[PDB]
Amino acid sequence: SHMDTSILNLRYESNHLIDLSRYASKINIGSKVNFDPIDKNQIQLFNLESSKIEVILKNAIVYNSMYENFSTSFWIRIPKYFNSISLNNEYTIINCMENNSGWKVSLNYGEIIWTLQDTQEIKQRVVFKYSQMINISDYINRWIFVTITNNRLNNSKIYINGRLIDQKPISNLGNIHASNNIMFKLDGCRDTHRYIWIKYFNLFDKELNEKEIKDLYDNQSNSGILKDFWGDYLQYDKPYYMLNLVDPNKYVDVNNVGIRGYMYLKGPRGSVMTTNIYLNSSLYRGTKFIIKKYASGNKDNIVRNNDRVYINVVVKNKEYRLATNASQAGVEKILSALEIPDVGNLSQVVVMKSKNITNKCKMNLQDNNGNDIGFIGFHQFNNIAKLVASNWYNRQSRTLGCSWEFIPVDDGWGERPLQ
Repeated sequence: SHMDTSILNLRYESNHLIDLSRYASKINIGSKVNFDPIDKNQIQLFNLESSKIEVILKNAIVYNSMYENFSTSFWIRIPKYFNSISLNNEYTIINCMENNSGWKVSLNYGEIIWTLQDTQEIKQRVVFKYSQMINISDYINRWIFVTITNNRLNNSKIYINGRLIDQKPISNLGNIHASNNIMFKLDGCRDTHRYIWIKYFNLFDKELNEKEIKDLYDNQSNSGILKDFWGDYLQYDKPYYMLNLVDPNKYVDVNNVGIRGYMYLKGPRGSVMTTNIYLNSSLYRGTKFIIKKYASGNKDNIVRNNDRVYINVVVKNKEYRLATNASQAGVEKILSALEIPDVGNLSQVVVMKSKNITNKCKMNLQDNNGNDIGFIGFHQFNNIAKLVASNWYNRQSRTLGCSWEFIPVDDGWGERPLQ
Protein backbone atom coordinates (compact mmCIF):
# COMPACT_ATOMS: atom_id res chain seq x y z
CA SER A 1 0.00 0.00 0.00
CA HIS A 2 1.15 3.53 -0.88
CA MET A 3 -0.39 7.01 -0.72
CA ASP A 4 0.76 10.01 -2.83
CA THR A 5 0.30 13.44 -1.19
CA SER A 6 2.90 15.40 -3.26
CA ILE A 7 2.49 19.15 -3.45
CA LEU A 8 5.97 20.05 -4.71
CA ASN A 9 8.67 17.71 -6.03
CA LEU A 10 11.58 19.86 -7.22
CA ARG A 11 13.92 17.93 -9.50
CA TYR A 12 16.38 18.53 -12.33
CA GLU A 13 14.95 16.68 -15.30
CA SER A 14 15.68 16.99 -18.97
CA ASN A 15 17.71 20.14 -18.78
CA HIS A 16 15.66 22.12 -16.20
CA LEU A 17 14.82 22.34 -12.50
CA ILE A 18 11.07 21.77 -12.43
CA ASP A 19 8.28 20.63 -10.13
CA LEU A 20 7.33 17.06 -11.10
CA SER A 21 4.08 17.23 -9.10
CA ARG A 22 0.83 17.42 -11.12
CA TYR A 23 0.61 21.13 -10.10
CA ALA A 24 3.80 22.04 -12.02
CA SER A 25 4.39 25.10 -9.83
CA LYS A 26 6.44 27.82 -11.59
CA ILE A 27 10.12 28.18 -10.67
CA ASN A 28 12.43 31.21 -10.98
CA ILE A 29 16.16 30.62 -10.81
CA GLY A 30 18.44 33.56 -10.05
CA SER A 31 21.64 34.23 -12.00
CA LYS A 32 24.10 33.47 -9.16
CA VAL A 33 22.92 29.94 -8.35
CA ASN A 34 25.51 27.25 -9.00
CA PHE A 35 24.84 23.65 -10.02
CA ASP A 36 27.24 20.75 -9.61
CA PRO A 37 28.65 19.68 -13.04
CA ILE A 38 27.92 15.94 -12.55
CA ASP A 39 24.76 15.90 -10.44
CA LYS A 40 22.66 18.91 -11.49
CA ASN A 41 20.19 18.22 -8.67
CA GLN A 42 22.89 19.66 -6.36
CA ILE A 43 22.16 23.35 -5.96
CA GLN A 44 24.60 25.82 -4.38
CA LEU A 45 23.25 29.05 -2.90
CA PHE A 46 25.69 31.87 -2.01
CA ASN A 47 25.21 34.91 0.26
CA LEU A 48 24.11 37.05 -2.70
CA GLU A 49 20.74 38.56 -3.68
CA SER A 50 20.75 36.81 -7.09
CA SER A 51 21.61 33.34 -5.69
CA LYS A 52 18.09 32.24 -5.02
CA ILE A 53 15.26 30.11 -6.24
CA GLU A 54 11.64 31.07 -5.90
CA VAL A 55 8.71 28.65 -6.25
CA ILE A 56 5.28 30.17 -6.89
CA LEU A 57 2.74 27.69 -5.60
CA LYS A 58 -0.56 27.16 -7.39
CA ASN A 59 -3.41 28.77 -5.42
CA ALA A 60 -5.09 25.39 -4.75
CA ILE A 61 -2.07 24.21 -2.69
CA VAL A 62 -1.08 27.26 -0.57
CA TYR A 63 -1.14 26.47 3.14
CA ASN A 64 -3.89 28.30 5.08
CA SER A 65 -5.20 26.06 7.82
CA MET A 66 -5.71 25.22 11.46
CA TYR A 67 -5.65 21.41 11.01
CA GLU A 68 -3.95 20.35 7.73
CA ASN A 69 -0.92 18.10 8.28
CA PHE A 70 2.19 18.59 6.15
CA SER A 71 5.85 17.61 5.79
CA THR A 72 9.00 18.64 3.96
CA SER A 73 12.19 16.80 3.06
CA PHE A 74 15.45 17.88 1.48
CA TRP A 75 19.14 17.11 1.51
CA ILE A 76 21.53 19.83 2.63
CA ARG A 77 25.30 20.29 2.90
CA ILE A 78 26.34 23.06 5.32
CA PRO A 79 29.98 24.21 5.32
CA LYS A 80 31.78 24.46 8.63
CA TYR A 81 31.19 27.73 10.47
CA PHE A 82 34.62 29.38 10.55
CA ASN A 83 34.33 32.73 12.35
CA SER A 84 32.65 34.40 15.33
CA ILE A 85 30.47 36.40 12.87
CA SER A 86 28.35 33.20 12.64
CA LEU A 87 27.79 32.72 16.43
CA ASN A 88 24.43 34.35 17.22
CA ASN A 89 23.07 34.81 13.76
CA GLU A 90 20.00 32.90 12.73
CA TYR A 91 19.41 33.20 8.95
CA THR A 92 16.54 31.90 6.86
CA ILE A 93 17.30 29.57 3.96
CA ILE A 94 13.82 28.36 2.90
CA ASN A 95 11.10 30.92 3.52
CA CYS A 96 7.29 30.51 3.33
CA MET A 97 6.38 33.23 5.89
CA GLU A 98 4.11 36.11 4.88
CA ASN A 99 3.31 38.82 7.39
CA ASN A 100 4.71 36.81 10.33
CA SER A 101 2.69 33.63 9.68
CA GLY A 102 3.80 30.44 7.94
CA TRP A 103 6.81 28.19 8.00
CA LYS A 104 10.52 28.46 7.44
CA VAL A 105 13.82 26.61 7.58
CA SER A 106 16.63 28.64 9.10
CA LEU A 107 20.20 28.00 10.10
CA ASN A 108 22.47 29.20 12.84
CA TYR A 109 25.85 28.22 14.31
CA GLY A 110 25.62 24.42 14.56
CA GLU A 111 21.85 24.39 13.96
CA ILE A 112 19.04 23.50 11.60
CA ILE A 113 15.78 25.14 12.73
CA TRP A 114 12.16 24.78 11.68
CA THR A 115 9.74 27.52 12.67
CA LEU A 116 5.92 27.58 12.48
CA GLN A 117 3.99 30.75 13.35
CA ASP A 118 0.20 31.27 13.39
CA THR A 119 -1.55 34.60 12.54
CA GLN A 120 -1.69 35.55 16.24
CA GLU A 121 2.15 35.17 16.34
CA ILE A 122 2.15 32.00 18.46
CA LYS A 123 5.38 30.36 17.33
CA GLN A 124 7.04 26.96 17.75
CA ARG A 125 10.54 25.77 16.77
CA VAL A 126 12.10 22.35 16.31
CA VAL A 127 15.89 22.35 16.30
CA PHE A 128 18.70 20.01 15.26
CA LYS A 129 21.93 21.00 17.07
CA TYR A 130 25.35 19.63 16.08
CA SER A 131 28.71 20.34 17.70
CA GLN A 132 31.78 21.78 16.04
CA MET A 133 33.93 20.66 19.01
CA ILE A 134 34.29 17.06 17.92
CA ASN A 135 36.97 14.81 16.44
CA ILE A 136 34.93 13.62 13.43
CA SER A 137 31.47 15.00 12.71
CA ASP A 138 28.67 13.15 10.90
CA TYR A 139 27.11 16.50 10.01
CA ILE A 140 29.62 19.28 9.30
CA ASN A 141 29.94 19.87 5.54
CA ARG A 142 28.43 16.46 4.75
CA TRP A 143 25.20 15.78 2.83
CA ILE A 144 22.46 15.37 5.52
CA PHE A 145 18.89 14.17 4.87
CA VAL A 146 16.38 16.51 6.58
CA THR A 147 12.73 15.61 7.19
CA ILE A 148 10.24 17.79 9.03
CA THR A 149 6.69 16.58 9.78
CA ASN A 150 3.71 18.53 11.16
CA ASN A 151 0.66 17.11 12.94
CA ARG A 152 -1.69 19.91 13.89
CA LEU A 153 -3.23 17.78 16.70
CA ASN A 154 0.09 17.20 18.47
CA ASN A 155 3.73 17.55 17.32
CA SER A 156 6.15 18.90 14.75
CA LYS A 157 9.18 16.65 14.34
CA ILE A 158 12.60 17.04 12.80
CA TYR A 159 14.42 13.98 11.54
CA ILE A 160 18.04 13.77 10.42
CA ASN A 161 19.13 10.88 8.18
CA GLY A 162 15.84 9.16 8.91
CA ARG A 163 16.22 9.40 12.72
CA LEU A 164 13.99 11.53 14.99
CA ILE A 165 16.03 14.37 16.57
CA ASP A 166 13.51 16.76 18.16
CA GLN A 167 9.73 16.90 18.59
CA LYS A 168 7.77 19.83 20.00
CA PRO A 169 4.01 20.43 20.55
CA ILE A 170 2.13 22.63 18.07
CA SER A 171 -1.48 21.83 19.14
CA ASN A 172 -1.75 25.39 20.56
CA LEU A 173 -1.08 27.12 17.15
CA GLY A 174 -4.27 28.24 15.34
CA ASN A 175 -4.48 29.57 11.77
CA ILE A 176 -1.17 29.22 9.94
CA HIS A 177 -1.38 31.23 6.73
CA ALA A 178 1.81 30.60 4.75
CA SER A 179 3.15 32.44 1.74
CA ASN A 180 2.12 31.91 -1.86
CA ASN A 181 5.83 31.49 -2.67
CA ILE A 182 8.78 29.49 -1.27
CA MET A 183 12.06 31.45 -1.34
CA PHE A 184 15.27 29.40 -1.29
CA LYS A 185 17.82 32.04 -0.32
CA LEU A 186 20.20 32.99 2.51
CA ASP A 187 18.26 35.78 4.25
CA GLY A 188 19.89 37.72 7.12
CA CYS A 189 23.26 35.96 7.12
CA ARG A 190 26.13 38.25 8.18
CA ASP A 191 28.87 35.87 6.93
CA THR A 192 29.55 37.14 3.38
CA HIS A 193 31.29 33.83 2.44
CA ARG A 194 28.45 31.59 3.65
CA TYR A 195 26.71 29.19 1.27
CA ILE A 196 24.68 26.03 1.35
CA TRP A 197 24.20 23.13 -1.00
CA ILE A 198 20.65 21.70 -1.27
CA LYS A 199 18.95 18.91 -3.23
CA TYR A 200 15.65 17.11 -3.77
CA PHE A 201 13.23 19.48 -2.04
CA ASN A 202 9.81 17.95 -1.45
CA LEU A 203 6.59 19.03 0.19
CA PHE A 204 3.95 16.51 1.26
CA ASP A 205 0.35 17.08 2.30
CA LYS A 206 0.50 14.69 5.26
CA GLU A 207 2.51 13.95 8.39
CA LEU A 208 5.05 11.39 7.06
CA ASN A 209 5.53 8.35 9.36
CA GLU A 210 8.85 6.72 10.41
CA LYS A 211 8.66 4.08 7.65
CA GLU A 212 7.86 6.60 4.93
CA ILE A 213 10.80 8.67 6.11
CA LYS A 214 13.23 5.70 6.18
CA ASP A 215 12.11 4.58 2.65
CA LEU A 216 12.48 8.09 1.35
CA TYR A 217 15.99 8.30 2.89
CA ASP A 218 17.13 4.94 1.44
CA ASN A 219 15.76 5.73 -2.02
CA GLN A 220 17.26 9.18 -2.38
CA SER A 221 20.74 8.07 -1.18
CA ASN A 222 21.43 6.51 -4.64
CA SER A 223 23.14 3.40 -3.19
CA GLY A 224 24.26 2.39 -6.77
CA ILE A 225 27.01 5.02 -6.77
CA LEU A 226 29.71 5.09 -4.11
CA LYS A 227 30.14 8.32 -2.16
CA ASP A 228 33.07 10.30 -0.83
CA PHE A 229 33.19 11.48 2.82
CA TRP A 230 31.23 14.63 2.04
CA GLY A 231 28.47 12.55 0.34
CA ASP A 232 29.25 13.50 -3.26
CA TYR A 233 29.77 10.86 -5.95
CA LEU A 234 33.04 9.02 -5.57
CA GLN A 235 35.19 9.46 -8.70
CA TYR A 236 38.01 7.84 -10.61
CA ASP A 237 41.33 9.68 -11.02
CA LYS A 238 40.69 11.90 -7.97
CA PRO A 239 43.18 12.08 -5.07
CA TYR A 240 41.56 11.19 -1.72
CA TYR A 241 42.78 11.12 1.88
CA MET A 242 41.69 7.97 3.76
CA LEU A 243 39.58 7.54 6.89
CA ASN A 244 39.17 4.22 8.62
CA LEU A 245 35.89 4.35 10.58
CA VAL A 246 36.86 2.19 13.65
CA ASP A 247 40.21 4.02 13.99
CA PRO A 248 39.04 7.56 13.08
CA ASN A 249 41.99 9.21 14.91
CA LYS A 250 44.49 7.41 12.64
CA TYR A 251 45.73 8.04 9.11
CA VAL A 252 47.36 5.93 6.40
CA ASP A 253 51.12 6.11 5.89
CA VAL A 254 53.83 4.05 4.17
CA ASN A 255 57.38 3.41 5.53
CA ASN A 256 59.03 2.17 2.36
CA VAL A 257 57.61 1.45 -1.09
CA GLY A 258 57.96 -2.01 -2.70
CA ILE A 259 57.23 -5.54 -1.49
CA ARG A 260 59.51 -5.19 1.65
CA GLY A 261 57.41 -2.21 2.81
CA TYR A 262 53.88 -2.02 4.13
CA MET A 263 51.13 0.35 4.83
CA TYR A 264 49.76 1.08 8.21
CA LEU A 265 47.53 3.30 10.31
CA LYS A 266 49.15 5.74 12.75
CA GLY A 267 47.88 8.53 14.95
CA PRO A 268 46.76 10.74 16.41
CA ARG A 269 45.70 12.93 13.46
CA GLY A 270 46.18 16.25 15.24
CA SER A 271 43.83 19.18 15.12
CA VAL A 272 42.26 21.97 13.14
CA MET A 273 40.73 24.83 15.17
CA THR A 274 39.51 28.40 15.61
CA THR A 275 39.00 29.12 19.32
CA ASN A 276 35.36 28.92 20.50
CA ILE A 277 34.23 28.07 16.90
CA TYR A 278 35.59 24.62 15.97
CA LEU A 279 38.02 21.92 17.11
CA ASN A 280 38.22 18.85 14.87
CA SER A 281 40.66 16.16 13.81
CA SER A 282 42.74 17.09 10.78
CA LEU A 283 41.44 15.25 7.68
CA TYR A 284 44.16 15.92 5.10
CA ARG A 285 46.78 13.55 6.52
CA GLY A 286 48.67 10.57 5.11
CA THR A 287 49.23 9.11 1.67
CA LYS A 288 46.54 9.85 -0.93
CA PHE A 289 44.71 7.03 -2.73
CA ILE A 290 43.51 7.33 -6.34
CA ILE A 291 40.86 5.01 -7.76
CA LYS A 292 41.79 3.74 -11.24
CA LYS A 293 39.47 2.33 -13.91
CA TYR A 294 39.92 -1.40 -14.65
CA ALA A 295 36.80 -3.42 -15.57
CA SER A 296 34.03 -0.79 -15.77
CA GLY A 297 32.71 -0.16 -19.28
CA ASN A 298 30.96 3.08 -18.19
CA LYS A 299 32.47 6.16 -19.85
CA ASP A 300 31.63 8.70 -17.11
CA ASN A 301 33.92 9.23 -14.11
CA ILE A 302 31.77 7.90 -11.26
CA VAL A 303 32.67 4.85 -9.15
CA ARG A 304 29.66 2.51 -9.14
CA ASN A 305 28.79 -0.18 -6.62
CA ASN A 306 30.63 -3.42 -7.58
CA ASP A 307 33.08 -1.65 -9.92
CA ARG A 308 36.34 -3.57 -10.17
CA VAL A 309 39.23 -1.12 -9.88
CA TYR A 310 42.90 -0.61 -9.13
CA ILE A 311 44.02 1.58 -6.22
CA ASN A 312 47.07 3.82 -6.61
CA VAL A 313 48.88 5.23 -3.57
CA VAL A 314 50.61 8.60 -3.95
CA VAL A 315 54.10 8.73 -2.33
CA LYS A 316 56.27 11.81 -3.03
CA ASN A 317 54.16 12.94 -5.99
CA LYS A 318 54.49 9.49 -7.63
CA GLU A 319 51.88 6.79 -8.02
CA TYR A 320 52.44 3.24 -6.81
CA ARG A 321 50.01 0.32 -6.87
CA LEU A 322 48.27 -1.08 -3.78
CA ALA A 323 49.00 -4.81 -3.89
CA THR A 324 49.87 -7.96 -1.95
CA ASN A 325 51.28 -11.47 -2.31
CA ALA A 326 48.27 -13.56 -1.18
CA SER A 327 50.50 -16.66 -0.69
CA GLN A 328 52.04 -15.20 2.53
CA ALA A 329 50.92 -17.30 5.53
CA GLY A 330 47.92 -16.28 7.64
CA VAL A 331 44.49 -15.08 6.57
CA GLU A 332 45.67 -11.40 6.77
CA LYS A 333 47.60 -10.38 3.61
CA ILE A 334 49.69 -7.26 4.31
CA LEU A 335 49.30 -4.57 1.60
CA SER A 336 52.32 -2.79 0.04
CA ALA A 337 52.86 0.11 -2.37
CA LEU A 338 54.39 -1.37 -5.57
CA GLU A 339 56.04 0.30 -8.56
CA ILE A 340 53.32 0.13 -11.21
CA PRO A 341 55.48 -1.55 -13.93
CA ASP A 342 56.59 -4.21 -11.40
CA VAL A 343 53.23 -5.37 -9.98
CA GLY A 344 53.45 -8.51 -12.18
CA ASN A 345 51.03 -11.19 -10.92
CA LEU A 346 50.50 -9.70 -7.43
CA SER A 347 46.91 -9.28 -6.28
CA GLN A 348 45.66 -5.73 -6.97
CA VAL A 349 42.04 -5.87 -8.30
CA VAL A 350 39.59 -4.35 -5.81
CA VAL A 351 35.82 -4.68 -5.85
CA MET A 352 34.37 -1.34 -4.62
CA LYS A 353 31.20 -1.72 -2.48
CA SER A 354 28.91 0.93 -1.02
CA LYS A 355 27.55 0.07 2.44
CA ASN A 356 24.22 1.56 3.66
CA ILE A 357 25.79 5.97 9.55
CA THR A 358 27.58 8.37 7.16
CA ASN A 359 28.98 7.39 3.58
CA LYS A 360 30.66 3.87 3.95
CA CYS A 361 32.98 2.14 1.41
CA LYS A 362 34.39 -1.38 1.36
CA MET A 363 37.18 -2.75 -0.82
CA ASN A 364 37.31 -6.47 -1.56
CA LEU A 365 40.71 -7.52 -2.89
CA GLN A 366 40.75 -10.23 -5.52
CA ASP A 367 43.56 -12.21 -7.17
CA ASN A 368 43.90 -12.30 -10.96
CA ASN A 369 41.54 -15.27 -11.17
CA GLY A 370 38.81 -13.18 -9.50
CA ASN A 371 38.99 -15.13 -6.24
CA ASP A 372 38.54 -13.21 -3.00
CA ILE A 373 41.56 -12.36 -0.85
CA GLY A 374 39.27 -10.25 1.25
CA PHE A 375 38.12 -6.88 2.47
CA ILE A 376 40.83 -4.31 3.07
CA GLY A 377 41.12 -3.32 6.71
CA PHE A 378 44.01 -3.65 9.17
CA HIS A 379 45.70 -5.98 11.64
CA GLN A 380 47.95 -5.50 14.64
CA PHE A 381 51.42 -7.01 13.99
CA ASN A 382 53.71 -6.30 16.95
CA ASN A 383 53.12 -2.56 17.70
CA ILE A 384 51.92 -1.79 14.14
CA ALA A 385 48.38 -1.56 12.64
CA LYS A 386 49.32 -2.70 9.12
CA LEU A 387 46.79 -2.57 6.25
CA VAL A 388 45.70 -6.02 5.11
CA ALA A 389 43.25 -7.85 2.88
CA SER A 390 41.52 -10.55 4.95
CA ASN A 391 38.69 -13.01 4.25
CA TRP A 392 38.13 -13.12 8.03
CA TYR A 393 36.21 -9.86 7.39
CA ASN A 394 34.06 -11.41 4.63
CA ARG A 395 33.09 -14.31 7.00
CA GLN A 396 31.68 -12.12 9.86
CA SER A 397 29.00 -3.89 11.78
CA ARG A 398 30.97 -0.77 12.92
CA THR A 399 33.13 -3.27 14.93
CA LEU A 400 35.21 -4.18 11.86
CA GLY A 401 38.22 -2.26 10.51
CA CYS A 402 37.14 -2.79 6.89
CA SER A 403 34.98 0.32 6.44
CA TRP A 404 36.51 3.36 4.81
CA GLU A 405 35.75 6.84 3.63
CA PHE A 406 37.52 8.87 0.92
CA ILE A 407 38.13 12.57 1.68
CA PRO A 408 38.90 15.09 -1.08
CA VAL A 409 39.85 18.67 -0.36
CA ASP A 410 36.63 20.70 -0.06
CA ASP A 411 36.08 24.45 0.49
CA GLY A 412 33.45 23.81 3.14
CA TRP A 413 36.00 22.18 5.46
CA GLY A 414 38.58 25.02 5.42
CA GLU A 415 41.67 22.94 6.39
CA ARG A 416 44.91 23.72 4.53
CA PRO A 417 46.94 20.65 3.57
CA LEU A 418 50.32 20.47 5.34
CA GLN A 419 51.90 19.82 1.93
